Amino acid sequence: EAPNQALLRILKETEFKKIKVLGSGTVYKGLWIPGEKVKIPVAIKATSPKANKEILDEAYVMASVDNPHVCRLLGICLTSTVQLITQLMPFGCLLDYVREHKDNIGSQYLLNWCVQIAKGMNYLEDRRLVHRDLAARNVLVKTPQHVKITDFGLAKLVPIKWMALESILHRIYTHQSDVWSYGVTVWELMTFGSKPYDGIPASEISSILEKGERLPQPPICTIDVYMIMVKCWMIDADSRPKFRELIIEFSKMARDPQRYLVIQGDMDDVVDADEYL
Ligand SMILES: C=CC(=O)Nc1cc2c(Nc3ccc(F)c(Cl)c3)ncnc2cc1OCCCN1CCOCC1
Repeated sequence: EAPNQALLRILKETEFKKIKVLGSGTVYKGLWIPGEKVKIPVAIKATSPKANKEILDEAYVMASVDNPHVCRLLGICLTSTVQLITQLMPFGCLLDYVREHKDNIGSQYLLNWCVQIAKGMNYLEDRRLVHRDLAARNVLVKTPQHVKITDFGLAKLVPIKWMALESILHRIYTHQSDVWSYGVTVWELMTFGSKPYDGIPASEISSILEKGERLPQPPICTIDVYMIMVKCWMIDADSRPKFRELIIEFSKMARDPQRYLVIQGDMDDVVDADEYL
């Protein structure tokens, strides 16, 4: 019942200058220059009424969040096509980043990522927001020490292998069903990008989950870290941990990361979007 007094900035297409392509809708990269004497690295993500109705729903959610660990919208552009202008995350998504750098990611970085994602989801819970699509592919990286949650095409208030059981069976998505997807996300990071339930077809996922089976313990994980992941996968959603508790637990472990993760080897006027307020 709180008024979403967020702001939706409409941006002239002459304000930003595209440079290269990132993904193909198609995601682009460029610089947004607001008369402001400043350059901002951005990511600039045809007639289908539902394609616009969903794209603008994403822009609604991104514009209504503000947190160090949640990607925020800088604005939208209403030209021949609707564009979403967001903060440029130079290192891509965390899934690709954890796969390309398997042999240079240490326990401190892994546990720090778990804390930051739990902080991001804890903010979304403050905003009465259920993500419904938490995964390693949907967490972006601006620096190796700073990640944010993104991709709110599902967010409210199909990815079977990330959903809570109640979601797969009863279409029920709660803040606690995000905790389930969080545990799968941490599993992706602790396995350096392994596909969850690789092989097992999605037709049998809800059946093996009802049999009690979960994802195996990743090799680098002490039982302390894996216990937390297992707790995110209990059938009673209320027994699952809270994001505010996951922050506390993973932060305690980030104070001594080698005790809980056993890993072998432990332009001119440019401003960042996070300094443009
Ligand atoms: C199809 C792939 C793809 O889009 N990647 C990227 C997506 C980004 C993004 N997405 C987005 C999400 C939700 C939104 F609402 C909007 Cl508006 C945008 N936002 C910001 N920065 C991004 C940077 C990306 O790549 C970085 C280059 C690293 N690469 C090359 C070197 O190796 C490592 C990977």
